[PDB]
Amino acid sequence: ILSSIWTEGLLMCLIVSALLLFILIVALSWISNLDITYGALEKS
Amino acid sequence: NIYAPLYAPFFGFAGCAAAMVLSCLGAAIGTAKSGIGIAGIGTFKPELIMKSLIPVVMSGILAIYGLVVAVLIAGNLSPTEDYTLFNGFMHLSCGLCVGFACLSSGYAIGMVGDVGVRKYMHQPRLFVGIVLILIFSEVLGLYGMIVALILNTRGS
Amino acid sequence: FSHFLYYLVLIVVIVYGLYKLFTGHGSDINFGKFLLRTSPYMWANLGIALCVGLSVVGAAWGIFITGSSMIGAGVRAPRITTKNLISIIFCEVVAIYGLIIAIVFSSKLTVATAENMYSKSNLYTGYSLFWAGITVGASNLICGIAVGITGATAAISDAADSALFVKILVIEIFGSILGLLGLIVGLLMAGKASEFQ
Amino acid sequence: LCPVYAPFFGAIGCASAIIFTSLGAAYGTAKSGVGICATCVLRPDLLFKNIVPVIMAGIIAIYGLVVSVLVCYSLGQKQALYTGFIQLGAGLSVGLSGLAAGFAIGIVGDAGVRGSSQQPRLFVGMILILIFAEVLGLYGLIVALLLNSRATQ
Amino acid sequence: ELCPVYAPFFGAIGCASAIIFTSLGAAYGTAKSGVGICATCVLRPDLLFKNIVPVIMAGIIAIYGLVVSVLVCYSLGQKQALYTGFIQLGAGLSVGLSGLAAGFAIGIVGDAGVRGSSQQPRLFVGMILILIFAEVLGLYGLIVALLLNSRATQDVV
Amino acid sequence: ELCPVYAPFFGAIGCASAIIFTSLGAAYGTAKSGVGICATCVLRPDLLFKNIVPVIMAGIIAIYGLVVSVLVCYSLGQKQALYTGFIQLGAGLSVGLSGLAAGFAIGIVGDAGVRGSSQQPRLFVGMILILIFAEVLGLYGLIVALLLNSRATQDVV
Amino acid sequence: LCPVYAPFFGAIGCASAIIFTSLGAAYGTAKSGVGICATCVLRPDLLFKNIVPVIMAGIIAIYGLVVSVLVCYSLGQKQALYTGFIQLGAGLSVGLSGLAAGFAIGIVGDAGVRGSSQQPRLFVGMILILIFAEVLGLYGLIVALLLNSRATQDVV
Amino acid sequence: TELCPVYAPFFGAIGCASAIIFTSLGAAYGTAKSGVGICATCVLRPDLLFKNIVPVIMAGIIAIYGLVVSVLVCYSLGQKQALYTGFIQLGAGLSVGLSGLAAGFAIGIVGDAGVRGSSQQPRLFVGMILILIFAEVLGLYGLIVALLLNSRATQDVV
Amino acid sequence: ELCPVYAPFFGAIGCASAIIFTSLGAAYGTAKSGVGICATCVLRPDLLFKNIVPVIMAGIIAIYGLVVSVLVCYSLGQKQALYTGFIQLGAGLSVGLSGLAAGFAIGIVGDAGVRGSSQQPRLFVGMILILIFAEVLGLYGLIVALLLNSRATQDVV
Amino acid sequence: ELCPVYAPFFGAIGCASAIIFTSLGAAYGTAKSGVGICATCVLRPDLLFKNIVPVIMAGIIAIYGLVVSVLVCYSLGQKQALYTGFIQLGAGLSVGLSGLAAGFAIGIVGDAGVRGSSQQPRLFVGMILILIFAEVLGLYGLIVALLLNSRATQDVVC
Amino acid sequence: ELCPVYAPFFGAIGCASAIIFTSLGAAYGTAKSGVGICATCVLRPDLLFKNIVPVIMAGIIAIYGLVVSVLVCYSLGQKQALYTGFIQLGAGLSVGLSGLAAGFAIGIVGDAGVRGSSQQPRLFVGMILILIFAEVLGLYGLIVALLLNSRATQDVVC
Amino acid sequence: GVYFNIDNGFIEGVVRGYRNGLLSNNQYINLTQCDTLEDLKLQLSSTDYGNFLSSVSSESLTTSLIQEYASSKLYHEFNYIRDQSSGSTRKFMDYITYGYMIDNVALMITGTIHDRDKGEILQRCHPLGWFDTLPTLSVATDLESLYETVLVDTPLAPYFKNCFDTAEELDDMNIEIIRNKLYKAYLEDFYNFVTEEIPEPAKECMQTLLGFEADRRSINIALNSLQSSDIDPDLKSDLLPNIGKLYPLATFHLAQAQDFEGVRAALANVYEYRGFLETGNLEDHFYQLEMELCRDAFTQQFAISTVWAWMKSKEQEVRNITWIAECIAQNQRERINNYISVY
Amino acid sequence: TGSIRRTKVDILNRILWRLLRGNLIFQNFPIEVEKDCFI
Repeated sequence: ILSSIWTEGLLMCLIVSALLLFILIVALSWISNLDITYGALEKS
Repeated sequence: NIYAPLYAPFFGFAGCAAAMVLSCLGAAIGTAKSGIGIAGIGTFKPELIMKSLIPVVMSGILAIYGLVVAVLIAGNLSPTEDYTLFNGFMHLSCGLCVGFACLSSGYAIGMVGDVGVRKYMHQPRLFVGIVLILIFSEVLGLYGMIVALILNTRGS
Repeated sequence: FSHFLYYLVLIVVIVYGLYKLFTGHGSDINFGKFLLRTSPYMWANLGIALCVGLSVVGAAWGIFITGSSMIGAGVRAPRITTKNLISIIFCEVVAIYGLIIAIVFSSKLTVATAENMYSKSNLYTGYSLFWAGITVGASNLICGIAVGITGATAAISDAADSALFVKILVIEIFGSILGLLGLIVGLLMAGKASEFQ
Repeated sequence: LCPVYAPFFGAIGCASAIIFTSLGAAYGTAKSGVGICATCVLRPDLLFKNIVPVIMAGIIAIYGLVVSVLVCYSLGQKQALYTGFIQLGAGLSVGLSGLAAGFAIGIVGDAGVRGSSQQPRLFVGMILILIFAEVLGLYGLIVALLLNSRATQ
Repeated sequence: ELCPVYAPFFGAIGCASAIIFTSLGAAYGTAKSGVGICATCVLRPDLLFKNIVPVIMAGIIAIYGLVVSVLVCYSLGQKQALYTGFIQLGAGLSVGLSGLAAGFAIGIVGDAGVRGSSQQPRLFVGMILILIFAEVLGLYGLIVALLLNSRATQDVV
Repeated sequence: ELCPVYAPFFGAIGCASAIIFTSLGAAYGTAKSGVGICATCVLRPDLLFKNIVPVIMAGIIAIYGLVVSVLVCYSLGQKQALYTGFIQLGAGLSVGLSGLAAGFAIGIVGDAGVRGSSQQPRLFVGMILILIFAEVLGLYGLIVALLLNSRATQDVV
Repeated sequence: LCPVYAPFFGAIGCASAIIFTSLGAAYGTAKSGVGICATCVLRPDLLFKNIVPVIMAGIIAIYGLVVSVLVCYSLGQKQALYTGFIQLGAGLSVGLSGLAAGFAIGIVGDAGVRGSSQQPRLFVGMILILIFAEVLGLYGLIVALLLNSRATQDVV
Repeated sequence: TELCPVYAPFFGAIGCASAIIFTSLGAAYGTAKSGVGICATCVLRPDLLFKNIVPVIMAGIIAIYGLVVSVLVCYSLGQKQALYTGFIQLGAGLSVGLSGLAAGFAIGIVGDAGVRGSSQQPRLFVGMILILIFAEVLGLYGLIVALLLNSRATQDVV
Repeated sequence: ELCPVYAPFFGAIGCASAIIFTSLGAAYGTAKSGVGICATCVLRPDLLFKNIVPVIMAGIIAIYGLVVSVLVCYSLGQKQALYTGFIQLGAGLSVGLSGLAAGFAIGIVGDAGVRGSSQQPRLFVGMILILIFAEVLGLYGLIVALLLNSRATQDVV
Repeated sequence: ELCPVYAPFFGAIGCASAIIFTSLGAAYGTAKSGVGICATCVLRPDLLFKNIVPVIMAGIIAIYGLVVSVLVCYSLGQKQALYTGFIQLGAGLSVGLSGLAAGFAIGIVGDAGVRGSSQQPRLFVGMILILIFAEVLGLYGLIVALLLNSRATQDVVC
Repeated sequence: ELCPVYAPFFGAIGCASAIIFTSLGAAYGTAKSGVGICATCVLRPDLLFKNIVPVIMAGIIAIYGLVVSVLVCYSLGQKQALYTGFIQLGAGLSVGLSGLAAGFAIGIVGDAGVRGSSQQPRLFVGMILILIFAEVLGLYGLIVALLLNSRATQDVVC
Repeated sequence: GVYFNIDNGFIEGVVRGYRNGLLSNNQYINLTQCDTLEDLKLQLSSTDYGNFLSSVSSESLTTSLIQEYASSKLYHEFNYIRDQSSGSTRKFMDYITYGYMIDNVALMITGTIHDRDKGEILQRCHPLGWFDTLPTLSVATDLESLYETVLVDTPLAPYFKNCFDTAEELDDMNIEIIRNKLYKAYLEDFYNFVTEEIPEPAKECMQTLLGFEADRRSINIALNSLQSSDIDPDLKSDLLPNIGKLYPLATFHLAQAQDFEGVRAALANVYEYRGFLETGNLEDHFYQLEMELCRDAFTQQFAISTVWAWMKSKEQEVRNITWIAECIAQNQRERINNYISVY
Repeated sequence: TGSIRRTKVDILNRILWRLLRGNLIFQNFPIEVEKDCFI
């Protein structure tokens, strides 16, 4: 057996849910860096 | 067989992937960063562009360096033959020592051959020194390919 | 804060490895048994999905790099906005590379019998499809970004002078060698891999 | 052969197939809607022809919705790891592809609707660029709908 | 084995995250597009009651989270299957992390739109049209979570 | 097995979390919008007790966290079920990490609303209405956690 | 049921009750002191009127001290794991909420004493906002006291 | 044994180390940041030099608070000591250290801002001392918490 | 069991860490004070051997590590107790991470005092008086580790 | 038990590291110095071949890595001792992470040296001497790894 | 048990570290002070062989690392005590991570000294004086590592 | 160049398009062959200036109206590029206009000492350096009541850190000191902004373009202090910026430069500024070196320094067109080829 | 009593409050380019 706590199925759920959470953190850091061009909305 | 376990092709296909991905990463840095400097002098003296395509060609050779060792690792991988863990560790190491070799050589060619091409529009006598520094920065991947070929022939 | 987590995970890995090694149980951190006992369908499906995912995240990367500068450079010189679309095309072909490799890989994806499930060949064709999906998706990623950068420079040098696009299309050719080389290597890696049996 | 943790991968694939696709569609709607709102304060008659990038970003989210619905009709308590990881792959494919295609449509769309108000010949240019970025979601949808057909065989 | 003891953990996380991340999305949509209302209704306060539509369409995302949180909460149990917990985790994330995206889009489009609608009054219809495409993202996440939650306890053992 | 020894850990950390993240969101809503009161009531000191509304609506979030941290606490106990601990952790997170978002959306709206309602008196009702839409997020987290905490000890063996 | 590693959580709950409330009180004292020492150079008569944010910061550390003393006098070697978990929760409840109360008191106190020298009527508004900022730590005190009242209630 | 394992003095040595380490970090910040203000406001006003050293004395008291608890945890370490003893010695060490660290941050920031502006207004000298007292009772509280944890380290241990 | 095989690991890490972090602190205290000296006496080089006091007081807290990393080194055996390794690690950290703080304080006060002591001649007494309080930090760490190391092999078995 | 099956992993990554980090340092030393060569030989064309000595000096680092990696490669075996893998890992790190250091030093010295040597002709000898002091670091790493690699397979057994 | 199979790992990464972390501090002391020589001797090239003393004193600590790496290398064996591996790791870290500090100090002091010794020639004897204190920090680590390495195989058994 | 075109894709390609409208050497020779300002207008109408003087019609056309409208379309193109900017780019565009805000402050508070009318001292102000409280600098005379009333809410407020108001209100001698000191603090802050947040290809070629501004301002302060200033070097060293290539060794010798040779021997030790003070027009040397530093900032592609390199080159283009139109209107043609063209 | 553009009412309030330290009762009433009154 691989382990009793860190079994064959838990340890490859925590790789899938680490890859997906990595893609999520990257995509949320893309959307967090999204700013509005305010000079093209004002009168000045 | 205790010397040839069934997880050994993991480290051989990892050697294939490290030999291809990092070498084409180095080749892409070397062609993109240098194409920035070649296209930057596109208006100022356009006649020096077709002479300055050498750091793009020498960057593209770094992908051939990874292609050769990726073919030679993938030719030693079959599901019917026995495949030792020694062979898998050796293919991991020979892909890993050519991938970062071509990556560093591509970073060096990209940083040299755009500054050189970008200063070459002022001084037309730079070209021999530019080609010389590109040869010294392109043998960096040839060293890693030599180590990878010797290591492939040793590990099989 | 991310450097704090990078240091904390490193400290926890070193403390766990040295605790497991000092107490005579250091072979319990067993990466080989992890590779032997995880399902080959994880590696196969993950390789297929990351192949077609990372080809597209490089294709779409290059498309906006040489699209936004094409539209910016086309404001004064609008006679580039159709001729220079081959720079979109050269960074778009790295997605059809990953697509036609992902379908060829998914042809090797059948139901294996449970009595021969963690066999030599079934585990081989999980490893091969995993790394041959990685080496195609990452190569098409890097090729799409490089062709996008060398097309963004070409879209502005085209609007500068018309005779420069022919000279800087060659750099896009040498940049688009890379995705085709990844296309070759990912077919050679999963060339001897059989189906799941 | 069919463990107890096997519908985790299918449920998280059904999750990610709409999560990553809606993140990409939200970036493609928001960033290209900033360009619509910035463009149409000085030339407001281009408002309903500049609306194409947010429509294409919506088509991306429809492509992700299709995969999420078609994965959640094949989930069961006692499915194999084969079905679970093939639903995971069908989720990851359309997730990364819709995310990439939505980022590309967002970054191309605001630049296109800004160049279209200065030069009228750039409308056909931005449409022909955005059509290449639209079908990348189709390129992940193909792998998702092919891995769906191999779910229970 | 089919109904373990740690199985309500994923169900409780799915009940929590559906309201947590939609409250984050609705909070960003209220916040970013309410800064624009408070900045552009110091000069033209007559259109204060029509700039409120980004805030309302942001607050619909929290109701999308609330519905799925109630429907996951009234399916939790001590001896539920691990399948039920996985489906409730997926239905919680499918509403939460999609309504977070919808709320980001509503906040960005609303702040960019209520600032441009005071200079050009014809941009209001375009703002409403873009915000409908931004709100159907959270609506699609609601559809995915309802189709999961109908599948949650159907043929469980 | 069904009620293990580590079972009140999740309940105690949920009882902690429901006031920790709630007070953090309410502290952002108090500080960020108190900056605006201390900046605009130098020019207009007659509007101190009128612009105090976002600080009070930030405090109502902390009251929502207090009334769940005092209901999880009396449902705690040694040798309680692991299901009860998971439900209390979920009800802790549903109040705390959504009142965090509601406090962000109250503070960063209320500061701009206090900056704006000293110039335009008609913007004050719009400020209150956007702050009601920002405070109903924490109210939704309260509703989800009360409906969740009602099922913590309901027919649990 | 009452293991050996059980007072670890109680010791961390006794530490974290004073550690994070002292961090919050230290942020409040630092921000308010920078405010006072920059607003009382020109207006020294209202120096002792502006020390109220620093007092409101110190009451947060007193709130942490009370919970840490009450958790300290309920520790033991052979105590339950439930008692350790409740003491950890009661330490974190007062600590990470007094940290937030200290952040709010520091920001509000700095912004209020820098503008209360210009407008004398802003003092009764600053006191009113700091009451709402100090009730944020009073809430964590109430949660910590109600937890610690049940740490040893029905314990075997 | 079980109540007193072999790895039990690890937590005691970490509690003896941390109590002086983090108070030395806090006292060092309170000395350096508030000594920049002394060395900057003495080139024009050198007559107030022996009175502007209040925020370095009040910061060096934090290091004495760490030293006392480090000595008292050091003289309670044993090879066959309880695991409860090591746990609450770690607790006492963290209670002094991570609170004296915060007290040192507050003393450094307040003392820098106070000796920077006390050369301009002479009536701010009685104000910055009254703020540094509230900044130094933060470490005095951690001293009290660790002296109450250290009175229970070997009290009813078996 | 009381003297395991892995017991000299903590003693060797303590013997290294006693001199490693004091060398880092002394390096910072020498580096910033040397920049301050070499930038303050290109105009007044008469204060060269007068301003050497921060470099000396930063070099003393490395001798503080050199003392304890010899006294820990001469108590390292193959068959030593784990209690001895724990105390030697605590002593190495107690000198090291305190002399690092003392070196930070000496390095900041040193250049801040030698760049200002070229203007005011009687800031030198104040600089020494602050550097004494910055160097007794490393002295306190030395006292703590010398009291630890006198107990690492007192009543061990 | 003493020559395990996973034992050539350490020798393999030691053979890899002596190319990876050494080529990374040599690439830094060629790139950052070639920027200075191409930036100063615009107006000083006759000094174009005197300035290659930083780039050659950095290429000798990669030759140092090449030699040690080949000499490790010709001692990898299937039935290899774990001591031998540990020694080859140490010898690979000792060349790689020291040639990286020498490459950093040559890359930062050499561009400043070719920028100052175009302005002052007597600074060339000083540049060459500082580059010798910078290359001798990678020479020290090669000396350590050649003395270390010679001890792999001396008294190995089983 | 007392001399396990993984015991030469710590000795190998102590032989490796004593040149890695030493040479990447010597490289900082060479590069950061060599950009201060090449930028100063464009106007005062007669001081070229006098300002190069920071580069020499940065090269001396790499020899300090080389000696300890050779002495740790020639005490490695296949069957050595784990105490010997721990002592050799401690000696390698004591040289490397303190010669790194000495190299940082020499690098920061040396360019500040050579840029200032050309305006005032009486600052050279102050640069040497500060630089001896900056350079003895690696000699202290060499003393600690030699006193460790003399204790490595003294009374080892099994 | 991998993350550039997210927010700066459209911005660069239009500025790169604006670069192609820079007049080449042949388009300057075709302007020096003109005989009338009307012929020069019609020659500019074939370039990318086309029909910018269309509302003039040959009668009110002077050589100052050309400099007005040719710079006005520069300013409107800069405003169009700035309106499409967001994030760090928009902040970089604001930091460019701060240096024009400083010149408009120093031009507005000299029009009140001389009691010239407020409506005519503002048409001479720079349009890019406009802040909303710029006309309200005509309310007070001393520095403290112009800072604490007007210049606190301006973004020029952190730059009043060393301006010591000794309760002397204002002559013409200390407004130049305040101007130089504001520009000194501004050059410090904008160099730290470029070093901090601007990415790496647009960092090294912008630090040189900004250190050149600092070196030129240092030489101009240290050389204009000979004739119309009698100041101490300890008070003169607060006017010289410390970011440039010239600071740590040569601005010290420019601070105690009491004679012209004290400047010339100080600038003989620096390598790229030696020979400027020997022969020729010094202002032409600085403008030529400015254009040679702006030319090789277009040769690096994915850089936001192309905006600076575009607007300084377009300002030099407007200066060259103004010099040519001044030559062909006053009938002096001995130095008509004194323009500066690197494009 | 006078007229003013509405975008300058707050900056005129702030400049008059910084000129006259307090010492004013400033109102505004919107005139119904947009403008505004002030007392």
